[PDB]
Amino acid sequence: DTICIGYHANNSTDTVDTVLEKNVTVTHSVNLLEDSHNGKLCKLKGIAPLQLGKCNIAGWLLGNPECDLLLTASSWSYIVETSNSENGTCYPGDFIDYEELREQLSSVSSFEKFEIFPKTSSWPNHETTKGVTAACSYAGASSFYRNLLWLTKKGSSYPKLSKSYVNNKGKEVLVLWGVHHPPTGTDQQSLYQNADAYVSVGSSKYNRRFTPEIAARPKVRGQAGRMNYYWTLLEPGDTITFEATGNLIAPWYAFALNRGSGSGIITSDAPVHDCNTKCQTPHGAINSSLPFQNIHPVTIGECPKYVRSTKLRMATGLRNIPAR
Amino acid sequence: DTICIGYHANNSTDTVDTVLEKNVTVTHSVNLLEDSHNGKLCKLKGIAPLQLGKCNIAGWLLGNPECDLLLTASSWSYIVETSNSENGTCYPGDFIDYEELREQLSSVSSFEKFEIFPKTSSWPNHETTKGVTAACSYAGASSFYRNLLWLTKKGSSYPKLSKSYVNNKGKEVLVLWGVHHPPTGTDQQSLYQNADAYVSVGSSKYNRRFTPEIAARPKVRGQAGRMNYYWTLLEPGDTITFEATGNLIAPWYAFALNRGSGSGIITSDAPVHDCNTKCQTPHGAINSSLPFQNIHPVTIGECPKYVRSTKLRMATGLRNIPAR
Amino acid sequence: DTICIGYHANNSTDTVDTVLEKNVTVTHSVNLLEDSHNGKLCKLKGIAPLQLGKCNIAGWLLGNPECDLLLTASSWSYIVETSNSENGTCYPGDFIDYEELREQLSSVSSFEKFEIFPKTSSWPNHETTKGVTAACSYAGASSFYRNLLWLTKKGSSYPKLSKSYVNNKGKEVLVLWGVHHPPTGTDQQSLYQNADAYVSVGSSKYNRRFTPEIAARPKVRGQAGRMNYYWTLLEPGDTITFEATGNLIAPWYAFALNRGSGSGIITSDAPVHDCNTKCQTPHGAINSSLPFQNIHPVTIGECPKYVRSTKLRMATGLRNIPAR
Amino acid sequence: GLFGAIAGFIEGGWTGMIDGWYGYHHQNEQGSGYAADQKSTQNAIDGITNKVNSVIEKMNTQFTAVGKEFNNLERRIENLNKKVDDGFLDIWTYNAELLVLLENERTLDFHDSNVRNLYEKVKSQLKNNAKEIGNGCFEFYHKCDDACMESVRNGTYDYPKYSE
Amino acid sequence: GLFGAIAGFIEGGWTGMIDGWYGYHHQNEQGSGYAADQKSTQNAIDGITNKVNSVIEKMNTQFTAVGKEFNNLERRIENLNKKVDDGFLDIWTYNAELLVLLENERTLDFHDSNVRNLYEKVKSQLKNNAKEIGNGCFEFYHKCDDACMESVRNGTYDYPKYSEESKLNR
Amino acid sequence: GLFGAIAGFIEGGWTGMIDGWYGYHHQNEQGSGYAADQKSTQNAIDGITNKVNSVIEKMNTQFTAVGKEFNNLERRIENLNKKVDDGFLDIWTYNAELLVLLENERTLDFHDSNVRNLYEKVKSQLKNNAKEIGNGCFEFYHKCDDACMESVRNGTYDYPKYSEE
Ligand SMILES: *[C@@H]1O[C@H](CO)[C@@H](O[C@@H]2O[C@H](CO)[C@@H](O)[C@H](O)[C@H]2NC(C)=O)[C@H](O)[C@H]1NC(C)=O
Ligand SMILES: *[C@@H]1O[C@H](CO)[C@@H](O[C@@H]2O[C@H](CO)[C@@H](O)[C@H](O)[C@H]2NC(C)=O)[C@H](O)[C@H]1NC(C)=O
Ligand SMILES: *[C@@H]1O[C@H](CO)[C@@H](O[C@@H]2O[C@H](CO)[C@@H](O)[C@H](O)[C@H]2NC(C)=O)[C@H](O)[C@H]1NC(C)=O
Repeated sequence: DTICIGYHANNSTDTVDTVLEKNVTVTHSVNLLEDSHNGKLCKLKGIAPLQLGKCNIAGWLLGNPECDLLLTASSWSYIVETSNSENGTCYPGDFIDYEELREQLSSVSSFEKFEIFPKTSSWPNHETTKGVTAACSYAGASSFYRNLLWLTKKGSSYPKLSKSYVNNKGKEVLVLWGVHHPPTGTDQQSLYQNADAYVSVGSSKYNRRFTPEIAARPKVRGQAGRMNYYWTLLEPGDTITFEATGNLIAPWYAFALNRGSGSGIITSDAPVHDCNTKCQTPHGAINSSLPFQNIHPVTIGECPKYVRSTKLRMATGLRNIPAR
Repeated sequence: DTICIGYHANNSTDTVDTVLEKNVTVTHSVNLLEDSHNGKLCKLKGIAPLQLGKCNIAGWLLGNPECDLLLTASSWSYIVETSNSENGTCYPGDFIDYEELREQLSSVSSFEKFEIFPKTSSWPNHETTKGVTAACSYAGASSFYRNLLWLTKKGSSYPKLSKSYVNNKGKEVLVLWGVHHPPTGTDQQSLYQNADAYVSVGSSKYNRRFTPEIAARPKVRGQAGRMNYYWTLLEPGDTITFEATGNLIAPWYAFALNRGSGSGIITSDAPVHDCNTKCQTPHGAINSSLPFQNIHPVTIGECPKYVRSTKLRMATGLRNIPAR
Repeated sequence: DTICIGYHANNSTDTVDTVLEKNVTVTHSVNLLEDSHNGKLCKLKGIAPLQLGKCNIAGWLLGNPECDLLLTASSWSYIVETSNSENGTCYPGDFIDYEELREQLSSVSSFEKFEIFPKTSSWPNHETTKGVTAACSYAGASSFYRNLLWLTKKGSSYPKLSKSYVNNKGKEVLVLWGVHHPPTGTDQQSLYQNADAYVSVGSSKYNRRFTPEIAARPKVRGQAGRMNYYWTLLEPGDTITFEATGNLIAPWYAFALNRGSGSGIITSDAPVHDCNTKCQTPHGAINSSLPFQNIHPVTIGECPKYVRSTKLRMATGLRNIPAR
Repeated sequence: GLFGAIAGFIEGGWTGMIDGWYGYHHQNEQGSGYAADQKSTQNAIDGITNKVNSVIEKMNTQFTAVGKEFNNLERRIENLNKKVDDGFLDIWTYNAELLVLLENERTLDFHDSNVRNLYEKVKSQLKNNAKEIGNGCFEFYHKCDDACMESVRNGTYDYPKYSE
Repeated sequence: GLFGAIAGFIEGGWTGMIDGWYGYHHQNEQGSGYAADQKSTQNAIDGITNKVNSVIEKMNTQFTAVGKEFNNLERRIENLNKKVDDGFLDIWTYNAELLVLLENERTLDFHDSNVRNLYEKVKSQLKNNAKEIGNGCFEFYHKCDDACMESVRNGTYDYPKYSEESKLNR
Repeated sequence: GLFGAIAGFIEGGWTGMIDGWYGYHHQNEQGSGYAADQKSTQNAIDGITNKVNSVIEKMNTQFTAVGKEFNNLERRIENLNKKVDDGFLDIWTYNAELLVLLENERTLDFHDSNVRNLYEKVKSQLKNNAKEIGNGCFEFYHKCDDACMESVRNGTYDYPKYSEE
């Protein structure tokens, strides 16, 4: 009669590492590292992401002709640019505080586009047509931004213009506009008609006075002239007043914004699909409850802490010794 | 005859947590987490903090009429804003590099206020009165900043002004001025008699030209006009020059700064009391030598490392097993 | 007959620390903390660092008369400023985005200096001489930067000048220029001849127009006027155009840049020697494979992780007990 | 092993027993078989389960984390931002790996200890009524049946014995 | 217990022993009583004290730590700053808690080890002259008075001075 | 010790044994001498050598790490940047020291455990044929020769016995 004390074993081939010894076969163990994604960009809370396509934030918000599919967009879970998002600012020039504007869009869940200054009723004393360019061509013909209006002189006359807008939308109104800088003094007259023009813009927290920087520059997209893009969030109840004697790319359409955390902008070439997830990465979605993942640093939703590790297996059972 | 070996026990109910087991009652333990404060804002090194009250740094430094109690402030341990510090810039406009200025004030322990350009002796050729506004009202009547002086034309005449100051204080001087931007050319003339004005300001390390940005804007505190506020630290023995053909809100009073690390600005609604402490937080003071505290991230003086933990009790004695 | 189980012991006096006990003599231990340097500034990958000496980045790039030794410089492993690097901008003024330019020279392994606008063929209608100053004196005589050219009026005439350069270097070209700001309208005339002058610069991504800011300022190095320095990185194939009716300090020499990570700028007073290392610090070089070092935070090459530790000796052997 | 039981004075484990972590063999006149100890395997499971959950709680998950853009004159701010991201990534990667390595060491030694502690709970229950062979095996002196065996793996022996 | 001593083969603790962490209780013909072991209780105190002081030294204090303001066009810079604060708070909260959890384990297993080592130091002093009962108790074979008791909790037993044990051994 | 072997029931170490970490004495009718245990000493060396290498792998080296310049209106950015560098320095200095302190405790306890496990591998090999004196010493009952000794420090005893009460 005997009795022996011993321990468990099995066919498990799971190896873990310790500080003293590597590749130690154990009987049980949990994996802490998620490394399997979806390969697909999915919805979040049932709401689909916004594909920009061959367009970037600038193009979309400005109304670049190549970005007409996006005119419909009103709500999104997150915004997605790609490797080919190059259609942004078709007329050469600076987009002042562009990176900052993007940072703002990051906390926007949706907006309500609207005509802030109706093109066919806001400018009785100025040329509302003729404001097109080969740089912004559409369908083979010269065109322009869909959300902006390039004003010009009405038969050799450009009377000072004043035009205000009061915010009654009960939210922030994103107002964009531009100031044109001709190459020569000749073009300045042909366009505006006043050689010494100016553009002034004022709200409760915004006050700035732009003046034409006439100069000769290398042609970019066939333009020696430049166009500088500006913006501002108009607060609920606040007025914004435009004054100009020329060079004004007036706002046509605006955006009444809706805030919402948990949003953001990613760059991905992965395809969008009709699926739902609580975690999104540039490579794909993640359906897991593991503490870690080595897929991607960039994340949207509730995700596991990103880590460089290749393997994070922690032991739960004992050292495995079948000794058959 | 016999002899047994055993271990200590007592009525102690202190529990601690380990990795394998929770709520483990032990005989002895030390608490590493400080969670008790003072409820009061106290002195530091015997020096009381500076109460801004319904004023903020801007109001205090410019000399906003509502901030007259601070005119006596000379030395402080740390600066305190409240939830009602809304009295700063009373004439609407931008305070250029205001956040940076606050960053500077954080390492300032005290200063000596002084009259850099005496009102009734510096400007023989300009109007030194009349520089008042309803926006900066005081005692039911129109007034203006105490440390600033709004120069206007002297009877339809605004001669070019030039005024320099040399820093003989053996410290750095904080100089503040302003530039006024009227709503209309009519006002520009009424105020400056000089439709094409400029403001130039330069020391050994500062040089910047300001120009009137006349324009129509929404009224803020009944003002379609705007006022930008500027500042500079004048190094010991350095000169600062002011030239203007209009629009200059001239410096009246400056400040000779005294540097001192270990100071800062906090936001708190807790009351000031005649007590001392080596550690101050927005919630209150802390008299402790513990390595940690979960009271607040914002700290002044020598304080325990802040952490989110609710409990941090480490075991010193052994398991407690009375087994009565 | 007997047999005993025991352990090793030796004369080793190495001590280590544990959490329960300090200064515990052991038999064997490894040192993890490197604390021995070279006291010398050495080559990296066989290439020598660039000594700036009494000159800083600005002095070197502009061509301060005191930095003539650096004219030859073409390639470097890293850049070295000293405690006496004071010679940079010899004429008083601002170096726009200097800190950013420094950040750009950090990732530059070498460049090819070339004559972008040959002094003796580019300016047929302007005075290419006479553009010297006592502030920038060399050899007891008034001089000027080696890489810039001070254009002045040619006998009471300063015709509009236009001058472009197309980048054929298949690399980035760093172009520096300056804009002069005289003290009085008189000097403006003596120098340029046009009271209302301007300087315009335009490339594919750079557009900016400069106007003379005439005013009286505190004399620096004898100068009451100012001179602002600008720079831009001209992309391969892009063109840069200079237009002016005065006040232009035109580029003379430019730089064809060769990028290359792993480089940088350091402040050291340690001498340069003909040696080679894989790790460099301000204090000197390091030949070590330890994971840590307490010499210096600033590092160039492949170095041990910097730590504030004074001692990091890890135990390998057992507790040493000779008990003689 | 740290406690010299597993892979020690008990050279191997038993692929047989599949109802627990630790247990007994017992070869009787009525037959053989395997039997796992409820007492000790339960405590071990409650413990390991708890160690894992503790580690997971400490590692707070990661919400929305996107990148920022910088223009060409913001290269210092861009590199600062980059130094922060790579910085925290270095630290969390190091913590995560370092923690596992350490707790795995703690975990295997935890088992080793448990086997050891069980063997000596039995040894201090039998004493004279059995001798220690080698591989953690006790040879009975007083012949123990199936009813008697279950008293040992129960913590309730009775010690009525003889020769020897 | 990791060493099976505390809450192990010695099931309970003694509320009666109040002068130390580990000790003995003898029962004599002269009477009973408790007595703590200086040697082993002092070494534990020194070690634990040391452990705590080691912990505190590594967690250096916090000097003046105030927040920064940003304007409406420095939202990226404000969020970078916010990311760094929350970033460091996450790590330091982690370390502080994780460190205590680990060291609490190490500490309790430390006491366990101490009790075990004491018990086995006595067992190796007595050998034949006494028999192991169970709950860390030794029953004498040679009748040990108060004088002899102190010699054991002194590390100076005189074994060969006893073969009266051999007698009572049967 | 945590296992009470080193500096414990074996009060001291042998300066005489120079070919290993753990070993035997053995005093015979043929002579004395020392002898280190290959089996257990090698396993330790492999274990420790592995512990050290694991620490080094984890502490990734430091590439070009230079500082940045900021102008007088970039104090918030300069301090932010300074807060980051000192922040990371604090953490790594902490991890570095804290790691050594902990592992050193684990290493000394490792050796302790090893000596203990060896002693008791011998003890369970001999049983009756010898008696435990004190300082980790076994006194033989059946007189063992140099040829017999090498059978014990080999894990291959044979237990031919009789005793001597
Ligand atoms: C929309 O984006 C495309 C892609 O960048 C632009 O196409 C480029 O136009 C330039 C300017 O003439 C050409 O030199 C390139 O060769 C074109 N690239 C490709 C891939 O076609 C296009 O011009 C953009 N259109 C608008 C209105 O922005
Ligand atoms: C000082 O601050 C108070 C409180 O904000 C200001 O009072 C407000 O003024 C605005 C504009 O006139 C009113 O719309 C609010 O109703 C007022 N609030 C309160 C609580 O009174 C006050 O105008 C400021 N005064 C100065 C001189 O700066
Ligand atoms: C180069 O730098 C040196 C050091 O700053 C300059 O020398 C000083 O110039 C200042 C200002 O004129 C004088 O007050 C000091 O007396 C000078 N010190 C020394 C040691 O000479 C020098 O003027 C600079 N030269 C150039 C061309 O920039």
